[PDB]
Amino acid sequence: AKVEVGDEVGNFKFYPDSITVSAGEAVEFTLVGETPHNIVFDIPAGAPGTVASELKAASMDENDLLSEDEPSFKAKVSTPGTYTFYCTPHKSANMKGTLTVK
Ligand SMILES: [Cu+]
Repeated sequence: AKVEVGDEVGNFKFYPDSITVSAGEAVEFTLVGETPHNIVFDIPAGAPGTVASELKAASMDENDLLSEDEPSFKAKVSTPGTYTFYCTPHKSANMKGTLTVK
């Protein structure tokens, strides 16, 4: 799957903000526009350790941004379920999305 992170106009949005993948299918998040963004998965209170580890590995560090230099990031989630992700700098600006893994 592919997700666009941001746009050329400066909106704090993922495009699309909902995607469905098959287990093992990578999601490639690629920056669009000049505004830096990142992507980090929410880890539910509740999630088993294996799922928490998957989600951490599928997340950028909060000290990391996509740029024209490093334009993309690839996330792989094996556990079927629905997951929410967000952008660290624009988290409060409601820059978020969902991933369903079949
Ligand atoms: Cu952002």
